[PDB]
Amino acid sequence: KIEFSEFTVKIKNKNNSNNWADLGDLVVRKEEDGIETGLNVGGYTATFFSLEESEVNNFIKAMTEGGSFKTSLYYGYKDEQSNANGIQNKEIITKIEKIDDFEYITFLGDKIKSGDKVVEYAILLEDLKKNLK
Repeated sequence: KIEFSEFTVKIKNKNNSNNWADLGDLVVRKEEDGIETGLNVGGYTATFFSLEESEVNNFIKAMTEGGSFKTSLYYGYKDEQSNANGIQNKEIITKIEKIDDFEYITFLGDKIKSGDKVVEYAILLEDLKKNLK
């Protein structure tokens, strides 16, 4: 069923001016149990979030159609509260958006070390489509 191993995708994110700015690479990878994502930005390298097996299919769906999946441990980018120590069992919820009549999966992150100011991220739908499918 599950055809892939490690791949890498660009990931944008709304900037403090609320404007999708190119952020870095999202290294996606498959491990015996679940999935581990990692964020590289030319630098910063770290685990982004990760996932257990039972949420793998919900991930593949969410990351190509839009749904939601449950991370076993989310860290996010350095802005985010969660970056310090992470949180377990975080539900990511994705939907699709056009950026330039070019579709993007687009999901939220974590409160910013602000009161809501939750960060949003976007990856080009096609890229996830072509590795997750």
